[PDB]
Amino acid sequence: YPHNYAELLQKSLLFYEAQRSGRLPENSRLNWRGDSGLEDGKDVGLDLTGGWYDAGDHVKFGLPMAYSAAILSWSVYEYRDAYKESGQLDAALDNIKWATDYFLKAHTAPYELWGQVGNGALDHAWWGPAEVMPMKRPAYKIDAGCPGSDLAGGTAAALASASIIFKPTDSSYSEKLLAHAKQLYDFADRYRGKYSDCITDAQQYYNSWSGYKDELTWGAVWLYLATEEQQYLDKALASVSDWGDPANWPYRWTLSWDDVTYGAQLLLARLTNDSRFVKSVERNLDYWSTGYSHNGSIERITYTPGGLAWLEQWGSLRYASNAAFLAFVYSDWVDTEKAKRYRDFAVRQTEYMLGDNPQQRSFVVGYGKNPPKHPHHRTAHGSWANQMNVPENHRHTLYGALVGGPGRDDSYRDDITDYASNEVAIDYNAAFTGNVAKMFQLFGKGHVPLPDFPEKETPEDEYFAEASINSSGNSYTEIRAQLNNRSGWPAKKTDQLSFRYYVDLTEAVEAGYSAEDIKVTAGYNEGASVSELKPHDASKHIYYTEVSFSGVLIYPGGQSAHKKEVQFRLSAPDGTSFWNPENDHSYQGLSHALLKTRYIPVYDDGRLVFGHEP
Ligand SMILES: OC[C@H]1O[C@@H](O)[C@H](O)[C@@H](O)[C@@H]1O
Ligand SMILES: [Ca+2]
Ligand SMILES: [Ca+2]
Ligand SMILES: [Cl-]
Ligand code: NA
Repeated sequence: YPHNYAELLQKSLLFYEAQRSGRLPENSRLNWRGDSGLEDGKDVGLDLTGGWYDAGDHVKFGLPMAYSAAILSWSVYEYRDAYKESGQLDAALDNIKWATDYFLKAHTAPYELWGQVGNGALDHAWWGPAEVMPMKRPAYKIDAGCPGSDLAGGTAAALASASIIFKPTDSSYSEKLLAHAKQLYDFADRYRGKYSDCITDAQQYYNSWSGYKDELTWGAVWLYLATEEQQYLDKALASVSDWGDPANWPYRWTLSWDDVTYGAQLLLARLTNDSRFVKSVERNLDYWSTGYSHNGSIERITYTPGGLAWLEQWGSLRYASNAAFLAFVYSDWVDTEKAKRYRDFAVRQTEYMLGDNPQQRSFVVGYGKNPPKHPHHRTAHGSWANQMNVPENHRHTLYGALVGGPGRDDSYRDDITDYASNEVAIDYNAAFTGNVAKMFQLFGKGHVPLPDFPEKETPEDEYFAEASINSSGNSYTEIRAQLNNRSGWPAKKTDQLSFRYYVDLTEAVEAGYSAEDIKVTAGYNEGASVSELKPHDASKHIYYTEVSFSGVLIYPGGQSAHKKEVQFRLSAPDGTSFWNPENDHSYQGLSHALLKTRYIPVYDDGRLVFGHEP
């Protein structure tokens, strides 16, 4: 595949735009996303709208969100020129500001931080698009009486890092980010604890496995980079004493949403050249690349036969991308032979996930050769039936998403239910986005992004009636209709849907009758009101009944949620024999099987959204 790293970086940022919760701006690039989570924080009297959905679900998990914004800001701090020359600096700042704007709302008071919106079990029990979520979305906080030094520390890092990269274009937003970063760090430092002991729902999804000692160091050093005030470098270095004996610092994992030791020690290594950090960084990167030499033996992470450094089953590419980012950043600083070995490791790992692998395919949705088609993502899939296999293919392309990837034997299945293969997540793309920036710096000369991308897709039929003839005689027609909301461009809740069924009364007028002699009556009914005949075109004796489901919520969120049924009969007086459905507009093409018809127009709040009037 002819790689284009400006296009790739463009698409990675587009993934974060697909993860946006809240009210979306009118110039949003993704026409299949709409307003969602508009009531986030309403149960606690707060505007907590905005921010990112974590993955293919709709929980706003604060700890990996803070991590993701921090790593995204980190890469703009290291490679601002790459972002600029690829045309992606504006997009990168705009996407990071979505996250940091939300952190500013969540940081309601200096020692109070809202850290989750959405309950994991309630959110994950339902499969559908963000815009029509039907369940309650409770908000959860840490504060001084129930703290979270990891969450507060990591969010402080996100704000402090963002404050640096925003200073050139928006100094007063930078200063606001910085001021909150200092407050959140003091919260994390003064009130010690794991956030998942206080937002207990988080234990089941983003448990604080590593504790908070790494985020305290991470938040402090980012504050030092953002202020150059010695007090924060001292605090960072002092916090490192809680890491224990430097000879026992862990090195077999990597930078992740839970463990930022690897990021903090790297940053401190560049600032101090202290052997504690230099050796710990190189232990980790040796283990990941050519092997860590214990003088005696060589210790190395598992590699797949295809060449992927493979940490564990879930998010294997995320982990290799995370390691490649540390390698890239360290190899831009260190002067030793390590710099070459680590740089080659990072390039090779990045080339693997971009297509150079035994599957011969890109693992980035919408990019490269044979990319993943079924990422585990509710809104991009666009189900109206609360079913992962309906529709059989995704309605929307989730451009830029790095999927979980292969197992330790390079095996991989592009299947919406294969979570280990096809999970997508904001933390998955965070370091990866920076690596793409680096790949553009290294190999992207003359690469330009895609103009006016993506093109808006023509929607499928989103609102429509399926209708059938119950029976029809010489004095009546009885219709069965199911009114559908299968919206996806974007999905939308509708509670003011209606339709009109049109008839021609010429044969009635010729027999000496009029619309006054036709009675329209509802039978089996799921909350609809059925009107008597109203004129559409009096000169041609065209009339319609208005069938209204006013106040009934219909939405693409389940087998029963997406449709409502009404059966209705149009009756001439009993014993008359003039009634003729064959010239009736909305009778055309109907059979006795329920079937979509374009001749029963559908309306939402009075606005025509489907079908044709006579
Ligand atoms: O299980 C790993 C262990 O390996 C030993 O060689 C180290 O001295 C320990 O610090 C470490 O915990
Ligand atoms: Ca931690
Ligand atoms: Ca007729
Ligand atoms: Cl349902
Ligand atoms: Na497909």
